[PDB]
Amino acid sequence: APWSREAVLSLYRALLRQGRQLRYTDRDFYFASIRREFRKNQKLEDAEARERQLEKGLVFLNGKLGRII
Amino acid sequence: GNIYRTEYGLKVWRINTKHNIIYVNGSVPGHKNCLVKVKDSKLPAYKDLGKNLPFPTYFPDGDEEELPEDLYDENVCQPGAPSITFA
Amino acid sequence: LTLEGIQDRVLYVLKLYDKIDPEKLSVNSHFMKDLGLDSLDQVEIIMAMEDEFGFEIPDIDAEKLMCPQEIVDYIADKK
Amino acid sequence: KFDIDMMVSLLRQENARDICVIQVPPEMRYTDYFVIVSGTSTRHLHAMAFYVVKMYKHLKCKRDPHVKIEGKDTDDWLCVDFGSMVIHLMLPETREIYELEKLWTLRSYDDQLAQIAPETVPEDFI
Amino acid sequence: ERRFLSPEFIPRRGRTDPLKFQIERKDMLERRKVLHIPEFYVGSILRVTTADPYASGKISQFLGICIQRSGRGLGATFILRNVIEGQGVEICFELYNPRVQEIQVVKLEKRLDDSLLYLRDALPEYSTFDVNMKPVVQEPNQKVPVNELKVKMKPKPWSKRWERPNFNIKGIRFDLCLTEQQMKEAQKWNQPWLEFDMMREYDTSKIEAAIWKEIEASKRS
Amino acid sequence: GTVLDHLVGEETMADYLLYTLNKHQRFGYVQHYGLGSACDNVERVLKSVAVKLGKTQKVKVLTGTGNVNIIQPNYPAAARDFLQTFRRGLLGSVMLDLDVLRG
Amino acid sequence: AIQKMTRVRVVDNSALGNSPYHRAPRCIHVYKKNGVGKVGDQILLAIKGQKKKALIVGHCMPGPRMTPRFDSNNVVLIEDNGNPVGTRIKTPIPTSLRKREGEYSKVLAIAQNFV
Ligand SMILES: *P(=O)(O)OCC(C)(C)[C@@H](O)C(=O)NCCC(=O)NCCSC(=O)CCCCCCCCC
Ligand SMILES: [Mg+2]
Repeated sequence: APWSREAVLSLYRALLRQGRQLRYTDRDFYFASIRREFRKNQKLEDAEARERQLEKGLVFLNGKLGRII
Repeated sequence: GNIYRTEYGLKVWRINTKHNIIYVNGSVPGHKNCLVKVKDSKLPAYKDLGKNLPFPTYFPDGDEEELPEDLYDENVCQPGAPSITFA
Repeated sequence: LTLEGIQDRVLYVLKLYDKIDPEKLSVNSHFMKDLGLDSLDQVEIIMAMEDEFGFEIPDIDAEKLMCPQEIVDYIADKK
Repeated sequence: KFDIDMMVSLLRQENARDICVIQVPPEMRYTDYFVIVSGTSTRHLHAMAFYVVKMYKHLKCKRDPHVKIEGKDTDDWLCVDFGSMVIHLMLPETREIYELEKLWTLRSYDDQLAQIAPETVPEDFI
Repeated sequence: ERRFLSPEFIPRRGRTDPLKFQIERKDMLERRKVLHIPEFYVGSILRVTTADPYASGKISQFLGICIQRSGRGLGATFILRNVIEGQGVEICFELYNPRVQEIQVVKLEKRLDDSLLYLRDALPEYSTFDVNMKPVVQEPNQKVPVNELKVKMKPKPWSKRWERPNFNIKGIRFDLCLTEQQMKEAQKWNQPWLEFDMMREYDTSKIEAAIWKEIEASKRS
Repeated sequence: GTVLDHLVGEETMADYLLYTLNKHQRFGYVQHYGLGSACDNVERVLKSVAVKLGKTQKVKVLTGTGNVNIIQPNYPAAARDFLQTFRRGLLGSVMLDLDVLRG
Repeated sequence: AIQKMTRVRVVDNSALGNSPYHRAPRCIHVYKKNGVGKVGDQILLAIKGQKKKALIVGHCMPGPRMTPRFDSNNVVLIEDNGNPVGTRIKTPIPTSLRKREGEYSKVLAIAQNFV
């Protein structure tokens, strides 16, 4: 249904990498937020919302509009 | 109309020495090409500000140094100055 | 390096996890049926072990890990 | 020097749960550092704001303009706007209601924003 | 060989002493030798980059179609209009304001009318432009292209009665929005004597020569 | 009808009338207007009424480019006709003090 | 610009501001001495049978140079204490609320675009 399940897992692990590499923010809240977001985002079954969310996750990972450190 | 009126509290932003021109702040009474009488401000809040002003007047002939073409203000951005970047 | 050190460090880091129930934590502990874990949870387990023991674990082989026995074997033969 | 490091250090003693800091690029034309902080109570929010503004006034920068506390009558939300850093104190409920982190990370790619139509104009009837 | 003089260099008719014009032109040239002001007309797409005083001096950009060039001297202004997020915006930029970092002519064109103020009442498609559009190359030593676009208007009422002869608008398809009776009624305000009144014409040929001499002397200096 | 309808607004009175009809479970209006089924969306009910009795009004809406005149169903006229029908009593007997009498 | 009995357009995503009849709320009081509302002023609206305070973000009337002029009179709803009723703003708003003195940081934070 999504662009790629491997792509989803790679995006999630890269977000975890960025959270670990971050300095100012809080690991607990960052990890809880991303985990809750993924849990609420999964199981949608339409796959168009999920490909849009994959695109938005790619944009967030790139961080050309705003980066949280 | 057509009566004498006075405006108080107008400052000088720029002076052109070559053309003998004063750049007074704001608007002044009268039409264009009219004669206006200018003197130091009479307001009590601006009294005793003529310590550095020429006294009794400026004498270019006896002056040791030649004045710049345009005397600006500290806040005035000169036309030749680069584009202003704020902080 | 100690092989039992790798083994018990993996066992300890798996015990450190909270959501999963530490009921049958063996080398052949099947995450999908014994613990009911999904891909996100197993990747979370991969991160939880890598943060304190790793720095050379790629996803291309972590996605098919599925067991602490594989964890120990991969760490031992990579080191 | 009064910087983002100073802000986070002053919030650590302030017991600032969930300190989120976002670096705003010059494209967004707003500020440099956007900070969201969750406190335990309105009194905690007021104390944190008072402490940070007191430290800012007492530390340095006699030239730059003073900063006013913004949102005193608002118990749930409070804001302070420094020269280039903006800080928002808000309870977790208010953060959930207005989740700003996704808004300021994804410009126009936010959930709420997607759920809201960009622009619509009513047409005629039959 | 086409040599273009900016409109604000031509003063309005009046009794003002020429010395004021001379000094204002000197300041204009001194500002222009620092900030390059490109040649553009009403209907040309412009991207203006400025600095925001109360946003920590951050650089800002705005793109829009020029619909009006008004003012004189240092006070010259031009209005840029765009449609952003389905919402019309217009900004009246000042040419000689030091806040303006740069001005770029994305697309140089000329329209059938002196002012495009009727774009407010026209359809949003004729004023909606992409913000990130690539500037289009202009051939050197080429006549400025003229755009003969005839926009379509929204149903009346409008902001102003653009059909009346005083406006003298030729970039509107009046035959698609008005009836012949309405056109004939609007014709009642025509003033055929006004165009032939030869005492209200302003002669600028004797002034543009001096303006160009001053500009070239300043550039040489 | 003791007070002036316009001083309160026809839309809210129509909404309250629909609410009371739904609470009393009479549903005279659906069969009177040939409506599909019992509804509680006041705007949809008024649109159906305006379709039924052919009323269209042109109004100005606020868009991002300016003011636009559009033809839409005459909701005020539909609400007024609904209220007049209720007051004449074609929609059945009603009791507006049922809840306060019950307690 | 905006004064009493003047129709305004609600720009945030508030459910109260969402009108199913496409009817526009109109101001009934301006919280200024002279009753004329410019950008950043606070007014009162009679919207959906409710009196709600609102903050004007952009107006059609021309203003100072370099300040954007909008083709519609825009407003955002505010509570009695300052917390905005809506959650986000889609249409761009002027940045001059930063310069102007008032409780604007919440609206600037929930805004998306600037002009
Ligand atoms: P696994 O193989 O068991 O997983 C499969 C699952 C996840 C169960 C799928 O079948 C599924 O249900 N959905 C697939 C993906 C999906 O639903 N949505 C895509 C998520 S994209 C995303 O998360 C966007 C990132 C934005 C970052 C915001 C974080 C804010 C931090 C401040
Ligand atoms: Mg008008």
